[PDB]
Amino acid sequence: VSDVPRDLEVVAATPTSLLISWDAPAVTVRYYRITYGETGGNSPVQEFTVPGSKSTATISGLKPGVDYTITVYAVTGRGDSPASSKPISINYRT
Repeated sequence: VSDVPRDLEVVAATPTSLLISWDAPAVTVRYYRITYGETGGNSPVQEFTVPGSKSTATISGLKPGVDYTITVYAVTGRGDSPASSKPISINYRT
């Protein structure tokens, strides 16, 4: 049943750049929404949607040596029904 959020890990980092990768089942997923922000509360960093076509992603513009909270909102649907998914979030030091 539940199996949209999984395999979320970091492959490596680079000068002002990080590479995160998760999963994408075969169910025609409507779209994905990746949002991230450095712990602070001064202002959210950024977010971006994708047709679930990209299984990986390259994010940059962050600050090395700091806590970072990530949240992936996976929305699926068969046509237009209230098909609500199960979003998830986790904190990690990057």
